[PDB]
Amino acid sequence: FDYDGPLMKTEVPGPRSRELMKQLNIIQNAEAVHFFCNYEESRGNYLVDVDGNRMLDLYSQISSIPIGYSHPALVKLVQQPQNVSTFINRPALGILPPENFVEKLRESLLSVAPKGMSQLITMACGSCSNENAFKTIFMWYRSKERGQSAFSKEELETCMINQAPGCPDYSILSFMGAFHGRTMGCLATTHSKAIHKIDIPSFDWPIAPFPRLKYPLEEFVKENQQEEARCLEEVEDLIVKYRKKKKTVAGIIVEPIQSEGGDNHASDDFFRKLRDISRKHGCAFLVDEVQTGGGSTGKFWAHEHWGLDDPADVMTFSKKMMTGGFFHKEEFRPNAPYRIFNTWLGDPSKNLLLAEVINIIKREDLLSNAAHAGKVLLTGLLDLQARYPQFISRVRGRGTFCSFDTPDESIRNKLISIARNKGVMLGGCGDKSIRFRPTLVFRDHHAHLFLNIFSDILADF
Amino acid sequence: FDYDGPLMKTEVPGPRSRELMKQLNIIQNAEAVHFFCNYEESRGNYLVDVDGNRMLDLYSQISSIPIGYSHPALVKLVQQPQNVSTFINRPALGILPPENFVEKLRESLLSVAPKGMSQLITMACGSCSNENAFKTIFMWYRSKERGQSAFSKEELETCMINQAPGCPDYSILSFMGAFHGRTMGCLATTHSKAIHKIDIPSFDWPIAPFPRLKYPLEEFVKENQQEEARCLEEVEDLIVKYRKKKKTVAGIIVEPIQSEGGDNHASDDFFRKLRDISRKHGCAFLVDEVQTGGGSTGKFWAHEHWGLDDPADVMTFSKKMMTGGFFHKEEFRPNAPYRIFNTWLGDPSKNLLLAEVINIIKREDLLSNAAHAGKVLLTGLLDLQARYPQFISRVRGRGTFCSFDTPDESIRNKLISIARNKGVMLGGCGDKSIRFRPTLVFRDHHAHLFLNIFSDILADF
Ligand SMILES: *Cc1c(COP(=O)(O)O)cnc(C)c1O
Ligand SMILES: *Cc1c(COP(=O)(O)O)cnc(C)c1O
Ligand code: FES
Repeated sequence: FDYDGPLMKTEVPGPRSRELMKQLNIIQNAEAVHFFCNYEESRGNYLVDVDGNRMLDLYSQISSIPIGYSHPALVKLVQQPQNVSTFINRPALGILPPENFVEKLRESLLSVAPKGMSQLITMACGSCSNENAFKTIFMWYRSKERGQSAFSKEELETCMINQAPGCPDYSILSFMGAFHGRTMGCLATTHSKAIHKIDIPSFDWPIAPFPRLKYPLEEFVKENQQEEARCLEEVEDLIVKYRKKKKTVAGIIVEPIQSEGGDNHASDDFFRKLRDISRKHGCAFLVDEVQTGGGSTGKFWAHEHWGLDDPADVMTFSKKMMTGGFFHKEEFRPNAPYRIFNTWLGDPSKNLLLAEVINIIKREDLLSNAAHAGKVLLTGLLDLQARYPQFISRVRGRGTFCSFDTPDESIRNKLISIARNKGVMLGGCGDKSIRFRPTLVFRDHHAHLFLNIFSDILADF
Repeated sequence: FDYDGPLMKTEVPGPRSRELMKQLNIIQNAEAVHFFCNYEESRGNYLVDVDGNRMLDLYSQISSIPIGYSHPALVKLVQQPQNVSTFINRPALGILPPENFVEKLRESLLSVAPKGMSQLITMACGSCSNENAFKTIFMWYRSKERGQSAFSKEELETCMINQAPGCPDYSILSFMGAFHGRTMGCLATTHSKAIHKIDIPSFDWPIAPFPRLKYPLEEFVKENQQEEARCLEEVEDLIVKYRKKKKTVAGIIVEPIQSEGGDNHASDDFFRKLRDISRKHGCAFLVDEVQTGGGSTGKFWAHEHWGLDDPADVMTFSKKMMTGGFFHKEEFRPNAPYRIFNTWLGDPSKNLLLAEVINIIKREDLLSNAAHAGKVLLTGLLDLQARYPQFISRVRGRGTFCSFDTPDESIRNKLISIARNKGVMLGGCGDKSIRFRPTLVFRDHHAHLFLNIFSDILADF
């Protein structure tokens, strides 16, 4: 169930939004607010605001709405009397799971488990997923080092007062341009934008360059090969260097496509080799699919494109999946309870919704659709690039996970602002990139719709 | 709506629970699991398991269920067609809030705002509340230091690569026995149990002793006064010491009553003085009400017992509150957006539920009820202490937030295990304490119900 197209009544934000923004701004900093929404009237690919504006939404709540707004299948779930308890009786999942906990996982997350990962722990968001993935990894590394032995007396004592060896000085290696969340652990592995990091205490952990590809890809085969090789070499040197500082790299975290930092792509070959380096040095390979996961790249998990039997040790997710969590190998299973733990560890209401979302994704063939719609989108972007090289460059994407650069931040923001007033919600990333994160009910006719409007925008620009 | 009492059919965990536990254990470590539940049949103060056992629940999903299971007022919310969207259209609250966002906050969290705190930011759990409170504090502290000066070029550059001065070496002071969550930031301030901390990298941040009161309170007035003074002095010395190490204490975090670490209490005087020390040294005073908050101590926020006009700079909450977040003073307001941020920043569905929960707490006068029911509970515990000094000691509590010690861990676990098979869910904390976290619909007759059962348990133990 969708609308037929966008319909604008006012500039955005409109008067009602500006009123609500003023109210909210009393209680908190509200400068980030785009506008206030009428989710009750929003349907499919279209977001409706409080001023009656109806926009084609290619941002999708920062890539977190899987099958559009007010999806009728999800409506039905909420209407079912049997499901009331799930929404009002939130369990401490770690100790008192509901009867249907395992079965609902079987119909949801377990049905899309990545290769070689039999374990699953749930979490409420992307950040606690990565934080607990870090801890899982640190525990695995020490377990690997201590063998099947008991905790030492020294370790039990020192860990309580934040000291080695109880609290080891181990590191997680991350990449420039990365985004993994903003809690203090995640934040150390994030390198997206200075405003995200500044004034916050961090960790002295190794930071490697992520490949900056040159476009068009077919004119820079050798240059891109060399850029990737250079980055891989630098990763390995950092691992070695930090082993020597006694700040042993216990794991490596990477996005299959860097998002907040500017939609940075690398070849599948790059990731396969990175995974090999991880294994070579005994580093856990942690793949962050919080934003790439959920099918928009044309495969459920973006890392599937790599074609590996053993793609990773740990994989985190959230956003689109409604709930957070992480898959991992059996060998990363915590040895004892109450190490990886928190009150809620997700929410059964989200699992309830997710099971239906995955059913829709499968029955409506939405992975293939993302590849196709994404192809149409990318083709049109390439055509616009050819027509407006003064405004558009480095057009790139996989599935509907697409983007392009503009000449500077100011132009980027202006084009987003114009597009929004014209009926299209676009996202920005990095300093000067515009990104696309359509929901999985985005079809080729939506791509054409968008390409038409943006086409006129560029001619008028 | 409540049941008339507990009804046991089997040992707990029972056969169906053990079957489900086996299934879950394939996918994850499930040793923490107590049993699987039938929330659909759970009502009021009673938790029903999959084996048909119906227990008086004085643990309440680790103190997170505010007004009992399947509360009819909450049932009605879910049944309202107008509320469907709220459950299926989850917004990125930081950028695209729903029309009713401010109003729903006005009917919920803002109606219980602590004294002197006009600001509110929402979060999905206790851990991201404390993590983002830490960041809020670090941002505030550096803003004091730089004053009207802009971010330096050096700061902007170094913050991206995890280095000073961009990433300052500031600390948060915490207490032994504390529990503030398990993400890597929170974890550094947690000092609950070794198994929670071990193998995880930490921060070199100051750790002060939390007062250990001797019981009974009226026999140890001077001793307890001196213990508290000793602790306060040590806090101040740590603040001074960490200034000299250039690891400046930017804030202090404390629980009004330490929970996971062993239900440790301190006098209101102690907290007033601690707050004064915080102010004296320019440290933000961060009060963690994630577990104490929600009314069980007889006041909505436990810190209200201190009677201060200016009780804190920042106060975090979650669990009972359905959503997480933190109130704070206007002066702690972030200067720019995208510093305190994440995808979801809570969930409007939880705010919907919370507004009704708060309405119930008020109409049914549940704060006063907690004080009264808690008094009855404590009196009975004191009587059991008198009758069984060989098993019970240090009986203590505020409101229904009560506990007592047993001689050792083995006895503690055995008594909890017996109580459970007899129809009462109890919680443990620390090495050898049993704790009570009843929901807010726990009445004096539930306390008697528990007391009669536990009394029989002690009689033939
Ligand atoms: C958004 C994001 C996260 C964090 O998710 P939150 O729920 O906002 O904490 C982590 N990793 C990536 C790649 C993300 O895009
Ligand atoms: C439970 C708790 C937390 C953490 O809350 P989560 O929702 O488990 O992340 C933090 N502080 C205190 C005092 C708590 O009781
Ligand atoms: S850190 Fe994930 S819900 Fe709070």
